[PDB]
Amino acid sequence: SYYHHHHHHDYDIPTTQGASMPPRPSSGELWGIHLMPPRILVECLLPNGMIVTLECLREATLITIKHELFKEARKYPLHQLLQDESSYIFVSVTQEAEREEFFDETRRLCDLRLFQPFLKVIEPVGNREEKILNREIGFAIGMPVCEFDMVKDPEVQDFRRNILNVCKEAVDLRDLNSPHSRAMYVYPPNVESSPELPKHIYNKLDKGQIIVVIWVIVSPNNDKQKYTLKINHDCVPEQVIAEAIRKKTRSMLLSSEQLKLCVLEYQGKYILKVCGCDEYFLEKYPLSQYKYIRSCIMLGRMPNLMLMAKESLYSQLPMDCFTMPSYSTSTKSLWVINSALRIKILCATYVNVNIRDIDKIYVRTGIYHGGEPLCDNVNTQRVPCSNPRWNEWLNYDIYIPDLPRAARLCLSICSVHCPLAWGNINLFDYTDTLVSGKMALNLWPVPHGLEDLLNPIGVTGSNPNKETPCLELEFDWFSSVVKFPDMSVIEEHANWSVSREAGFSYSHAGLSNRLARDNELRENDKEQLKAISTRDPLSEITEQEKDFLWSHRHYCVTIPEILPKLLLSVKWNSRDEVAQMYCLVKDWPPIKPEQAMELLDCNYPDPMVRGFAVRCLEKYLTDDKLSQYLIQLVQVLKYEQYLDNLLVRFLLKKALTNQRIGHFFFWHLKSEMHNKTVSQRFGLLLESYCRACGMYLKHLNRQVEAMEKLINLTDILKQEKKDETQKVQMKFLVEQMRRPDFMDALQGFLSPLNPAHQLGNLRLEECRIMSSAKRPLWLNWENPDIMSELLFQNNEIIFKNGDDLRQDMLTLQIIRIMENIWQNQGLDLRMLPYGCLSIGDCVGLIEVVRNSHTIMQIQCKGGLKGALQFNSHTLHQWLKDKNKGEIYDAAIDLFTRSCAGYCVATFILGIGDRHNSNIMVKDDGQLFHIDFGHFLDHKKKKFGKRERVPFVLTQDFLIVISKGAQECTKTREFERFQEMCYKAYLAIRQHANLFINLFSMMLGSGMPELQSFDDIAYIRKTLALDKTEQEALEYFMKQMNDAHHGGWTTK
Amino acid sequence: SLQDAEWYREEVNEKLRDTADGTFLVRDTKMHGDYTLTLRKGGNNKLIKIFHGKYLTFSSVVELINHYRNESLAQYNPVKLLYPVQVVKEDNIEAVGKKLHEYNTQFQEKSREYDRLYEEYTRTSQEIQMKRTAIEAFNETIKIFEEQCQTQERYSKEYIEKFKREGNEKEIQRIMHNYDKLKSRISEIIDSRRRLEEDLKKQAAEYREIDKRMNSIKPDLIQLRKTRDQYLMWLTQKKLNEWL
Ligand SMILES: COc1ccccc1C(=O)O
Repeated sequence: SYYHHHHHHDYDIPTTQGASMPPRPSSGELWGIHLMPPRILVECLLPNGMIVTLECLREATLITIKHELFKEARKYPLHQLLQDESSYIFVSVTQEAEREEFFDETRRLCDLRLFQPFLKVIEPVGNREEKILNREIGFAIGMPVCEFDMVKDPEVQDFRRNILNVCKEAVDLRDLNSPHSRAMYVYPPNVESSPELPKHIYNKLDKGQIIVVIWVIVSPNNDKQKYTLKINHDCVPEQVIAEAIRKKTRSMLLSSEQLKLCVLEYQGKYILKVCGCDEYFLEKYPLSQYKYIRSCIMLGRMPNLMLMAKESLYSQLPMDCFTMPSYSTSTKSLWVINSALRIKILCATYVNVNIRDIDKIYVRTGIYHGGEPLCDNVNTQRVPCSNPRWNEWLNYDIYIPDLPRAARLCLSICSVHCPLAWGNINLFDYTDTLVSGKMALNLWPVPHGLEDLLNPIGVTGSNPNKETPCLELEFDWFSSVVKFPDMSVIEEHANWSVSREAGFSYSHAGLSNRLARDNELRENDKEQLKAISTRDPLSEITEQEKDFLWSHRHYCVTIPEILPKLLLSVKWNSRDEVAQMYCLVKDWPPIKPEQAMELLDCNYPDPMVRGFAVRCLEKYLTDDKLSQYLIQLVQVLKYEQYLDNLLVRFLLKKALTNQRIGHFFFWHLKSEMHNKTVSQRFGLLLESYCRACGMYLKHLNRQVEAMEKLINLTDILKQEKKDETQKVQMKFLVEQMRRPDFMDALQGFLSPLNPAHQLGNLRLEECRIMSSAKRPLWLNWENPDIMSELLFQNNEIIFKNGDDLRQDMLTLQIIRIMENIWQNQGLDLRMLPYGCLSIGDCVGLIEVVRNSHTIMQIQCKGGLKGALQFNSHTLHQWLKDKNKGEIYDAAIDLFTRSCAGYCVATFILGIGDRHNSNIMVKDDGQLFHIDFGHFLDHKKKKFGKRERVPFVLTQDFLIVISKGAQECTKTREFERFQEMCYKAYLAIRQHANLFINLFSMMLGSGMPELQSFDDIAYIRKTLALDKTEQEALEYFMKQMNDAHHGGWTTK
Repeated sequence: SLQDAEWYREEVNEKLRDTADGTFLVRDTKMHGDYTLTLRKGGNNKLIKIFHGKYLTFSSVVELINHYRNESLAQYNPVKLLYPVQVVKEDNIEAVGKKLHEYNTQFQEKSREYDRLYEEYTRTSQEIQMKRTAIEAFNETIKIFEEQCQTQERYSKEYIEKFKREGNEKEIQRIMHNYDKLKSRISEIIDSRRRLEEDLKKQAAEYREIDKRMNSIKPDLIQLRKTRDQYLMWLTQKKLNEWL
């Protein structure tokens, strides 16, 4: 009567992942087995053709193995046909399938990635041993470099040889005024872009003065000595270095004059370290500008620097030693060709479709430029399904000269209306050459939240996966290799079309893009242009406004910021128009980077436009602001038409100039190396970076080697050792971590979250598997700095095989920006954008925040013994218990400041709904969210105008906001909080363009939450950009009011 | 009539999503324009401003559009307004609302099926290539062992013919043992590769089969979705979220 006695006949409980952990798999130490047996048999192939099979330990070095092999081969035949062992080097096939010579004989048998447990012995062929340490580069990259040498494609090979231009130029800048310039590469100053101090920071400073602490070391080393100065915030490291040496060497035996002389000799032998990490203060900036200082001031902390001798620094920095790699007709202008474009389709081959279900199938086509220059067309619905073939010439209504440089054919096979496969080709090659002949294109499947027929934004070029729908085709061939015009030629045709327009006459019906106004335009026009200028990138422009812009294209040079709008008004199918645009863009006023990144998204594919945008960055974008937005600039590379371009040459160079950038530039590229839409491109790029970054390669190699071990470790825990007790697992973990290969590979290296921190010697006592079913590891390390004690003695970060970090990675980045926006406008909401870093396919790292707890923990600790009901006040009680005295008042301010910001950030981004097990409170009272989930409202694809409030302030929070009141909604404490939320919400609304653009640039990545621009459009409604800002506030008040049911209706 | 009008920003683009070439509708800052003709053309929406007595001589919003339903837009500026765009006709309110719950449970089941199969598909893609790489690695492994049984014969059968009486079968038998191991190992290796290739085909067959059913699910996933949206469109002419 429950179920109307209805049987579900099919349902079987004999094993039916619903009943965590979704990616997998990735084989480890030997083919098909995660961890090789602790003792194993290895077949040693000798020069004399004998196969002696040694039992070796898993962890044994090739020195050890060889040393014993040349004992045990004596007992075999033909011993006198072998040279001394030192005349030999091991070699074998790896899991990457490449015969790898084993030079570093200190390596262990497990760490070789070996496929079959066997080792051939040879004398080292190719005498040039050092350059066969591309092994280092191929390890760093995780594909062998020889996999490139045997790629046919000229572009690839052209990229590798030409990109060295950029490498050589960087390495030049490095050893310019060495060693200082070297030290500057490695240890660049970590500084804000602004020297101006926010008003709230200055007020903490005792009218512009900090108390600092310089520490020094004398003999033998051990004893250190404080020298607590009280200097001006805006004085430089040199000045501070002197004031320490002064106080150090004042004396009852030295006159005042005798000090001055002993200071000068001493002063410039020293530089300022930060105690506890490898940050330095290497150039003239206001101390307050260095990030460490400004954080110390915010946290009520007294800076702890160390005087370090320049020679003990330049002791550590080894030479970069850059070496060049072993890889060291006339034509017909497009505009001559007088025919419309036609493209011959031929045969798809491998199309997998149910002929029962699906009627008939065709090929849709179109030309594109982000948006399309003509009518989209198909072919007829022929040889449907049962072996599909159409031998048609499709005819496109555009003349071949009116093709823009950046034009690309998009195509797709469809059903009857539903897309099967897709793939897009560049209509010109990287050498400017109009494509002509026969082309083999293997296709890509449509992704998850993609309903549309065709996929223009998707990546250009063929799938490299063979066994996929290979839809071949043919391009019209005009007896000659047709090329795109020179600039000289386009300038001429621009200047012609210019003067041609001057003689056009009186009326024009659809003058529309002809002015008729002359040099004198009306005042209402010049107002409607700055009106447009300001509108965000997603407020699509009307055809009126487009032609309106396109007419007054020349007055648009007065309002540079209009350019992104202007460009989307050009008709790219009229080379008359396009040529003229190429001449405005030639000498357009450069603009702010925040605006100029719009121009490297998918909707601005032209080379000249994208050049201008890089020219902007080259001028304005600082190394600080670069690493703020590096995620987005690396992502934006996918929309570049060809391997070799200006954006790549910019970033590669920045990477090779500043090693903090370099570090993250490696990891973000390496992050995406699994994804074959980029594996070639990024591989090639990563090769270049690695070949030129000098000694950081060797550092990166340790980091990589450490992550690989951890990946394997968790791969084992999440298979086979599932369905075992945490008890049993943790035995297995520690057992494993103790083995020498792990001890080697996991102990001395740099945090990938921040290579400033060193990691040495893991404390295995505090290392453990967290409770989650994804089996995240909680790892702990000794801070091996000389001054560990002054910063943290223990360094600890969580490694999580199983979850795709890159949504987290981005939201935290967005938060980080909202903070800096807010703070550098003078208003102190304190967000905690904790560190996150994806290093692979659902693999990454999360910074631990010591002394912080999920609200749920608070309430489980503070709740009464007789499990009845948890108290609203326990949060407050737990908080009071921490902060007592004048301290109490300040903790509430902080909770209220953070809680205010997170309220607004959360709402605007639409992040996953908040509740007790994903909100966190720190001992000092700051609140901050974690585990954000899907950002722009991605449960909305089910049903969805939900304009959600995800941070819904329960009683708990409200109590705490209004000290400890009853009916909290009515205190001035809360009035304050509300106004924080209102002045926060607006301040972001003023930078809405940026946030749109940042989200726009991330469409590249295959994040499901960012498939196309209307995903991004959630952020419009929630910031309320179609309204006036007075309305927007009222929208936000309303929106906030209904989630809490009362509180929000005064101003 | 002007308020009803049949056809009369983000959700405009969603109503435009996946309609054919020609489809349209009319939209409403007042200090900007008045109305807006959104018109879909080949996978790109095209926005046209409406300036308001005259909306120049056309005396209404309904006036100007009926004129361009028959005709192209080319003569005003260098396609027509062809497409001005069931539910079991249930004049029920409550019973159209349970269908909304049920089509949503059909849809949301259907999406799981499509979401599951995409993992199966992609894991299968990877696992296949892992095999292909492994086959190359096998083949390479094999070649080094083939090269070995070659390598021995040369230096082996130099030390058969020099001397012969010295050692003789105490020499050559223990040389011939080594060789017998060498080739029957290659025997195993080659079989290990074969045995991988067969699995590749069975994998690749299932690879095709996943896609085959993915593609069959897709078109009905759209119509299930499309009928659901028209159902929830019919109702709306805060109560919804429990069904959904
Ligand atoms: C040409 O139309 C667009 C321009 C920018 C972003 C999206 C679109 C669209 O296809 O609707």
